[PDB]
Amino acid sequence: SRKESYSVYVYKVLKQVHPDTGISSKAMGIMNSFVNDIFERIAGEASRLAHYNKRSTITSREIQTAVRLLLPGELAKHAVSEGTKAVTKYTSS
Amino acid sequence: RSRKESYSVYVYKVLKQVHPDTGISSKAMGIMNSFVNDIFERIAGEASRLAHYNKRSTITSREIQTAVRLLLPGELAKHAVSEGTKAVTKYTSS
Amino acid sequence: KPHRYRPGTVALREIRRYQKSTELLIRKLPFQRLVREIAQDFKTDLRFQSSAVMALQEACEAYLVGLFEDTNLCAIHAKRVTIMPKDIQLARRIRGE
Amino acid sequence: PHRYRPGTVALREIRRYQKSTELLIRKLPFQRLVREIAQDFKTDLRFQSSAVMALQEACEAYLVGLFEDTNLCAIHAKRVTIMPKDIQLARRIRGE
Amino acid sequence: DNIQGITKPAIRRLARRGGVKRISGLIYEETRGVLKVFLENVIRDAVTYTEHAKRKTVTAMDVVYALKRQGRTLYGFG
Amino acid sequence: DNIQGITKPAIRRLARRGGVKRISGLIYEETRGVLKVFLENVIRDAVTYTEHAKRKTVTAMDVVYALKRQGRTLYGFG
Amino acid sequence: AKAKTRSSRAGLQFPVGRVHRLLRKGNYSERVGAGAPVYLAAVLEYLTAEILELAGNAARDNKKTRIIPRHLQLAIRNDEELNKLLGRVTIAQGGVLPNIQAVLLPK
Amino acid sequence: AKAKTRSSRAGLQFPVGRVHRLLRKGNYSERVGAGAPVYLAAVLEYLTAEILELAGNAARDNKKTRIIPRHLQLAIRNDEELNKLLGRVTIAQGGVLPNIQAVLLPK
DNA sequence: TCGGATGTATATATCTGACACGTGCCTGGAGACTAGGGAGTAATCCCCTTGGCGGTTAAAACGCGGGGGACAGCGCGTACGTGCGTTTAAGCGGTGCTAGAGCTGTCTACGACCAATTGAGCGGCCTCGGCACCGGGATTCTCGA
DNA sequence: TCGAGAATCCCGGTGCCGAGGCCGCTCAATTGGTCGTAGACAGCTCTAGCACCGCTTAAACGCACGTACGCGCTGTCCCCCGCGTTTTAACCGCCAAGGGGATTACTCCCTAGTCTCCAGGCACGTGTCAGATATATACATCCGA
Repeated sequence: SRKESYSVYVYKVLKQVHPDTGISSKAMGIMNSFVNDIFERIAGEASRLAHYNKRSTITSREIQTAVRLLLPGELAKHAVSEGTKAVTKYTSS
Repeated sequence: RSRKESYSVYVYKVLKQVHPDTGISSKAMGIMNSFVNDIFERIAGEASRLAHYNKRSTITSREIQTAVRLLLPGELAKHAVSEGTKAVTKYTSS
Repeated sequence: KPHRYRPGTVALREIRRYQKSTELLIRKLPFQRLVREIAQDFKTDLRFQSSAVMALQEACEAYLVGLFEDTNLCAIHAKRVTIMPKDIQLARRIRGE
Repeated sequence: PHRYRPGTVALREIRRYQKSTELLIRKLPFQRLVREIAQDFKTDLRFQSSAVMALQEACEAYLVGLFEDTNLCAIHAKRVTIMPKDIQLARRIRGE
Repeated sequence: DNIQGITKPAIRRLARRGGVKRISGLIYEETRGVLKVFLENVIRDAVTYTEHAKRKTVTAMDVVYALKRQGRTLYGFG
Repeated sequence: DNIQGITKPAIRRLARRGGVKRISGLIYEETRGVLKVFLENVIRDAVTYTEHAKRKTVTAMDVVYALKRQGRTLYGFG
Repeated sequence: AKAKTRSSRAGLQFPVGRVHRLLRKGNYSERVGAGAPVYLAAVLEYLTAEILELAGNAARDNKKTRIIPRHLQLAIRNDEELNKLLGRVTIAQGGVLPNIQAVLLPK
Repeated sequence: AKAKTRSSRAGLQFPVGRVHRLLRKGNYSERVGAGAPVYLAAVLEYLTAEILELAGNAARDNKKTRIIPRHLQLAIRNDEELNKLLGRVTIAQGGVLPNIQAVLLPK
């Protein structure tokens, strides 16, 4: 029953931002559920944008528009900058 | 050069079926078309979510039946379920 | 001058007439100018379809009449007949906005 | 004759219960209520413990939000106590 | 007979958490009615979700789903 | 400026349609403020929608999408 | 041999072929069952027939033989169940139903 | 074969490959671009980092070195953008940010 | 009002079960190559959206008389807060049993793919009938005495 | 209650443009077949939910007492309403134009698909320490003496 979830990644990002703070099991479940919900929301918005623009693919532009629609102002700006940086550095390899 | 798609002929047919003589203006036509599209999108999305919920890949009669029972109020849901089951069994009888 | 209408009667006739009808209350040109002015600060010199402004104004009117309705209910709950800004801000707070 | 004036104990309870995060509604009566409500929907249904806990958590959060909104209505109507008309108007404005 | 099981002190505690000082005696019936209506809706959604899956146990996952479909999502359960 | 485009009589008519008898003085400033914030939100969503499609004209159907995203559907435009 | 349309096969009026194509090309799922479009078309037809019967009744009340958005809006709100189903939509040319509070009435 | 993970290629911590698999299997569109999972992983990582930094601060000033759901809800509600984003979200086992209206307070 | 007593924040011992980490394994992610259709790019048209001018008139703006309403102050009798003794049953810990969720194997009916086709449905035109608009006047309200 | 003044439903007549029907054309839904596989079904396991049984004590119940205040009443002052008069710019109609929305074609090249390989992540197991409890002490504070 190899259930899979964003378990080690949340812990890794926490240990990256905070060195010794730990996460309880309930907090782990809450964080995993939040990650799943936000991912599903962004993916649904991107899918709606792509299908309803007579397009057939989800690219970086679709998700950028979805994250500009969903997140509030400052969060949208920072998330867009982070995503652009990640995509550029990935393509540079 | 234009091939716009709409439910105009079908909603007009059902209107003439229920009410022998009643007109529908262009605004009401667009409104009914938008309502049909919205209800279809809602039910299809719910059925898609229900198909993803049991690692299944088929939208079947049960999926839309449960979606209708979900997104419709009591009497409306019961009547819609009865009508859908009747239509499905009539089709399969052919 | 005799036969001057008491306050409330003209208001009641106006409210009945505007509930009975379904015409356009917000003037078209001021609203279109307003929406152009408020959208020109998101993207330079972008254009608007006439049906786009019409749909935007329809949604505007529907939302505003719903708010008012709710704020009139709230003002009535406070043993008052006239709406006050406290009523709208509380109604917005309850509605989650 | 020591005795706390009315209101102070209420304030202490309000602060203590906002600071805490435990589950307020007693578990077993809520479980019995949920089972009765589900009994008329299906015969001899079964419930997971986590399902009942999730139901209780969601229901308590909804009640806390509703009571906060109705307290806002009460303090808006120039009083500090809440009566059913307050929660009725809160529900109506919320769009129940 | 059982809806009364959500008794007066529990309602008072929930209200205190909500942030209200004084409570009238006529609000308990109304809040019990609100509880019954909301739980009827959510439990009906969960029950039909289980009925679709040919199951007899209302799992927590379907309950939280049904809450999400209701428009009031919930975390901490998957 | 251009926020005075909607006027005192226009807001009075909107309120009368909404179902209120008497109207205060600051009520106009408050309703203009809430109208400005709501239209700003909707226009931002619609402008992003029309920006994604590499277009410089806002069609009504975008506006319909922007309204739908904010949980307020609109009928009669597509 | 023979071109019996599937909508007539199901005894309906709504296009089962069009809803089948929309379901398949709407990426709702990998595959769509045979009875799924029929069930969806039947549900849509029943809902449309109900709302149109109510709208036509409202129009006949207003001594008009043309259904207009006002009649549709009134028919939707006056019926409780369809009001609940469409409680978050704002119909164009709506004109919310007349409603005056008891306290506001003169006396 | 070099065996260089794509998550480390983009300098991220979230699994870009798992996100790509979820996007492909999840019925969103018939095909998914190469940069879409990278962008999604970056967005998820930034949001999780923000919420976890806020929750860690709320734990640190609470004299505890372990995040509990109460700290997560306090961090979510105290911030403005996160509260707007998670508006309808109910946090399990969390409480409510303490507040008392001015009127209810004693003189 | 200072002051007695109540509740709450703070230090210290302790002991526990959940969290952090190590380990084996396998399934899913990655490297590499193909090929095929999505779309980026390039022209092209004509739709309509922006812009401007004249009038003309409805509606906005301004100002005044004032009566109804918001709001403050005050009195009262009741409903609710607070506390204590009693009763209740919730929560604790085991314990047993099995209905039912989860997993595995199969084989078959069911839905995707594809060539041909034909008729259902859409674009465009035309016409007349339902509806918008104006004039008369009978009814339905409203206000003052 | 009994008068006049205004506001509105109702009716008749005329015009007008939008809905409904008709026509031709086409492209997409239907027939028919093939084939790969999704899941329906049967069988098995075994985690977990349910019922019972008893003990302990937190929590709910009931009641007495007081008092804070929700509500009713009244006075004041003010501030929107109704209405008359002035102003302005919305709207309708008409005229020009060109920005770019929508369309089609072509070629590049991005990604689905498959094969192969391997290591990142998961289930499981174990140490250990963060924090939950309990006792004692000192500060915040509340309500009277």
